[PDB]
Amino acid sequence: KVTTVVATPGQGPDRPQEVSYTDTKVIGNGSFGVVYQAKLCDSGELVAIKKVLQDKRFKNRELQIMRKLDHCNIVRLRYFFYSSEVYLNLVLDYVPETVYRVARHYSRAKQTLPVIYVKLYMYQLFRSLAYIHSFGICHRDIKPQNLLLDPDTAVLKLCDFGSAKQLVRGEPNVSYICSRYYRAPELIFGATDYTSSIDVWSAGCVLAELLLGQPIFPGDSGVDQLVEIIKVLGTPTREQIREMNPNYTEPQIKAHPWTKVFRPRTPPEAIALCSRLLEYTPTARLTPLEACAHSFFDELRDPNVKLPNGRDTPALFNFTTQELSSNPPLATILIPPHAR
Ligand SMILES: Cc1ccc([N+](=O)[O-])cc1S(=O)(=O)N(C)/N=C/c1cnc2ccc(Br)cn12
Ligand SMILES: [Cl-]
Repeated sequence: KVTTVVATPGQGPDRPQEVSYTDTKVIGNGSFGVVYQAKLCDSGELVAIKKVLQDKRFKNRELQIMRKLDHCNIVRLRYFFYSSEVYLNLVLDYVPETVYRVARHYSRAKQTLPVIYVKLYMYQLFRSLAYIHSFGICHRDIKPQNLLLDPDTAVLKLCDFGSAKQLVRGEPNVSYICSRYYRAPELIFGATDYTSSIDVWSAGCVLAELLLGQPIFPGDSGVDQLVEIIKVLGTPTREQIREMNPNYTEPQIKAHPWTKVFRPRTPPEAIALCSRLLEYTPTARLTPLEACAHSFFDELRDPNVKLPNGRDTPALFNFTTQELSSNPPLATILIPPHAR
């Protein structure tokens, strides 16, 4: 009925606090681990609790990554504790929806997700990426299930840092790492020297999916995932293949134009954004901050903009100087006059 634990706060120094929660039910049981929902006894606040098997031989990478992060578009680690063969327990802010589930309502209702929500959710995603990439943390599992929503406030929160890694040049990494559909072509090509731009490819695949109503590259297998990319982008050149994976040394299909991929209705600026994210050569793709400053998101910088339910937009321009470090002159576009 009532559970009490001695939990350590994610921020601050290691000063554990007795925490009591109740109304414990299982809301998720997957490869991510087991996830519960619960109500904190002092504030009545809803928390999600993520529980994974953790042997003491190594420090948990996800916990080490979570404790650094403090950002409004990322789910906050409130506390952590140990239980039970030993499990790590992350107590996290509860978020009631996901982009996966929302996109699916619209799709099964044969309805388009309104472009205003496409903008809000994707801007907030890119912002969360700029923040973590500024620390060299690549998420490596950007997909609709990991994008949590409050549908009343339109706030998006990136979650699950269980695949996340601080990438450092020279130290190679594994090529098979995202959800197939959202996997960057360099990864398919077996690059071990990849950058944070793999998250930007994944972001693009989410963007396109929200415009199309269905995944743009629904690969039948690990190998068919590339055949599906070839259909749209065309066959990558020798020059492009070298940039994705230099070791891959050595079939034509022509590029299908970007306008004709989407419905006639689709805003050109949305299309232009897809083309600057879903490039073959990783270094050509936009950075998360450049993406946030793309003209597709100009409506979010309009002073008059509101949500369809009547409320104001969430906090979109309260940038810290840490967030702006990668390209500070983008502040003159990212923070409009009315916000300064
Ligand atoms: C949807 C989802 C995405 C990621 C994880 N994960 O990394 O353990 C779990 C789940 S889930 O247990 O299937 N579930 C529906 N999650 C609900 C939930 C609600 N609020 C939060 C907040 C953080 C995490 Br993690 C999960 N949630
Ligand atoms: Cl102490």
